Amino acid sequence: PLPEVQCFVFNVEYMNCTWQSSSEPQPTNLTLHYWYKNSDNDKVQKCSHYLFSEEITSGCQLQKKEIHLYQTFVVQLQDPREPRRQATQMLKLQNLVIPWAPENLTLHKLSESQLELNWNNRFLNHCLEHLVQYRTDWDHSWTEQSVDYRHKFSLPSVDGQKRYTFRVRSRFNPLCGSAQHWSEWSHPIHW
Amino acid sequence: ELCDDDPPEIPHATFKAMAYKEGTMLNCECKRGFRRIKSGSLYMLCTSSWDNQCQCTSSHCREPPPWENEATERIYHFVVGQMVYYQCVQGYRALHRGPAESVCKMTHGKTRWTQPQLICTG
Amino acid sequence: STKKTQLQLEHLLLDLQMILNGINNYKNPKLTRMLTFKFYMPKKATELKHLQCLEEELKPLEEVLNLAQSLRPRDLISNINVIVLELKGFMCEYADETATIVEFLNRWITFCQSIISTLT
Amino acid sequence: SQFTCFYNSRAQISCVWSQTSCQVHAWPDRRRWQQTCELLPVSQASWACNLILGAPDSQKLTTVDIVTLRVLCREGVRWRVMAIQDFKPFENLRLMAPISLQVVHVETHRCNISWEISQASHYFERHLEFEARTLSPGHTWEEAPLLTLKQKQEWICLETLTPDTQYEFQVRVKPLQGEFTTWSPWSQPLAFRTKP
Ligand SMILES: *[C@@H]1O[C@H](CO)[C@@H](O[C@@H]2O[C@H](CO)[C@@H](O)[C@H](O)[C@H]2NC(C)=O)[C@H](O)[C@H]1NC(C)=O
Ligand SMILES: *[C@@H]1O[C@H](CO)[C@@H](O[C@@H]2O[C@H](CO)[C@@H](O)[C@H](O)[C@H]2NC(C)=O)[C@H](O)[C@H]1NC(C)=O
Ligand SMILES: *[C@@H]1O[C@H](CO)[C@@H](O)[C@H](O)[C@H]1NC(C)=O
Ligand SMILES: *[C@@H]1O[C@H](CO)[C@@H](O)[C@H](O)[C@H]1NC(C)=O
Repeated sequence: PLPEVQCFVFNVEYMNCTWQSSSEPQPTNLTLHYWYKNSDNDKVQKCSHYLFSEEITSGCQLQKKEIHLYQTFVVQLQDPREPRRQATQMLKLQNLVIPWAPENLTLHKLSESQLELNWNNRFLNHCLEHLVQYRTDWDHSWTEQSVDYRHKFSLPSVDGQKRYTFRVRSRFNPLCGSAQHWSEWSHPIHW
Repeated sequence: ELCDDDPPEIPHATFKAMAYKEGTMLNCECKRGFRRIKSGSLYMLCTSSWDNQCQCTSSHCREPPPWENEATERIYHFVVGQMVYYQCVQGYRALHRGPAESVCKMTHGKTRWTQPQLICTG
Repeated sequence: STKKTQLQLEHLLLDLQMILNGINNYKNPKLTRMLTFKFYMPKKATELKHLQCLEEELKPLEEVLNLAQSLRPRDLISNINVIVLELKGFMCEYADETATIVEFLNRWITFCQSIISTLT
Repeated sequence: SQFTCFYNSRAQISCVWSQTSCQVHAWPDRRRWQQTCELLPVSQASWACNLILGAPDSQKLTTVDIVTLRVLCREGVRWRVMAIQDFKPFENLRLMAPISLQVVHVETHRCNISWEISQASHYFERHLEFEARTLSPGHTWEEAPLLTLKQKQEWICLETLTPDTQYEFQVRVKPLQGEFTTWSPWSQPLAFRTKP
């Protein structure tokens, strides 16, 4: 029962494919092979850049040029001692892109009681949607708001007497991929 | 008019229907080296006659006419009330204890096929 | 312009994602019978003209759709038709391997997302 | 003199004509159907018309559709073409006013109100904007500040309210798409009162 491989594409800049191997007797260097099923260059590729945990294979890192979103990515884990103990997963890499967190969070008034939250993301943009969370020093929880490729957020009624905290995260969905996983949270900012 | 699963498999026997109830669907499957035509129908629907027509190219209702190229096994979707006759394949002796058919029935929202009371031995 | 094309592609994407969401879920007990129908798949789909492959499967798509007893196939398919035709502008080659609707819808979604992402 | 129409994003084109029987005829360039409506008098020299393309929430047009829109008046035996337009429906959007306004939660100094958008196409996804306004007892609707929501947000929390006070609230919506797209009508005012 081979370990599951999880692959993430980090800001479409590179990709970590990892697995925890420790769930087996005898310390084992499992190997990774991959291929792009049903396209040009569909040859079986060897890892070429192994990641290690406790001197045992734990992952693979693929460089930008090894990444083809939109093309079916097949990963194979292999027992080096027994060929028949192999497991393969078919992955859609555009569903596995993770953006770097939103940056340059600014607040700006268009009225004495209306503010606008703005921010930046490294590379993608039309390919990103956002989640805005805010709360006041008086709230027991975050208010959240889904935001499209306008990486803006309007707050039309704000209380000067209260202190606000805002944070934003981003996601590669739904226009250029269907990622389920969010970037990490931005640095929070306060009003 | 739903009928969830398909009729049970009896060892060394096959089943056929003589007459198909309205709501039955016959798939448009093709033989090896053949695919259903572009923009073709995925099935034929009994309404009585069949509302579509299956066709292949190189890569109550009656039993529909055999179209040019076909998968050997016809894939059907039956509906509640469909009776299905079982028989031991050529060379096999039939032992009967009760009905040799399966009928699609409908409980409290859950369809089922009755058990054909038939054993096949060589 | 690119922005017109990008918008058309998003709208096509949304129509397809609507169908996928509508069929691929609990509270659709038709799903497993729908999964048995064979859809035909583009050998290559990297550019707008490859949308010919989609167009030719719209008819069987509507049929699989019509099997839901809940979504509004006739309009929906007529809308996808007209957008596809605007976008596509050939001789479509299909893969040997057939697909379920789910695989078929996801292929076409991937196609759209693939072009949209380059468009800006 | 003027012939102006708006698509509500679903199955309605609303037309206004200013220059006895007259009609608007709609000819989609790529569909096997057509529609008309009897123009009826509004202003002294204004006529209005609604083209019902299908059921309320049905998606009867698309962003690639072009509809040829003709105004026809009787003139004896036949019909006379009075006006023409090549109407790109997604370039001329105007939505129904938001509906189902209600108080989610009222305090003494706060209120959360939600709404629903009516016959708005799934094509817009989140690419919408809203504007809201509050009628307070001292002031008129005209004097009420515009509250900008540059996102799809179907609620607002009004802060800095005064206890034991009667307010009214209104909201309107706009798709981001389209060159001649305009704000929807304001919703029916929702009257509410802050707690004592
Ligand atoms: C991708 O894989 C790399 C390499 O395994 C990870 O980088 C490591 O980061 C942690 C945090 O201290 C440590 O194990 C090492 O500092 C790094 N490994 C090195 C330098 O070989 C990285 O965390 C993974 N994820 C991302 C987001 O890049
Ligand atoms: C005002 O009320 C609305 C509607 O009840 C709240 O919005 C919902 O909040 C939950 C949890 O945050 C979300 O999962 C829903 O998606 C929201 N609904 C909609 C349509 O947006 C909203 O949070 C309330 N506002 C405040 C500040 O309390
Ligand atoms: C795993 O591979 C490393 C580096 O190639 C090697 O030094 C280590 O001993 C291996 N572990 C095994 C096979 O147990
Ligand atoms: C951060 O955003 C603000 C507001 O849009 C902008 O004026 C400023 O230049 C940005 N800072 C940088 C350079 O990242």
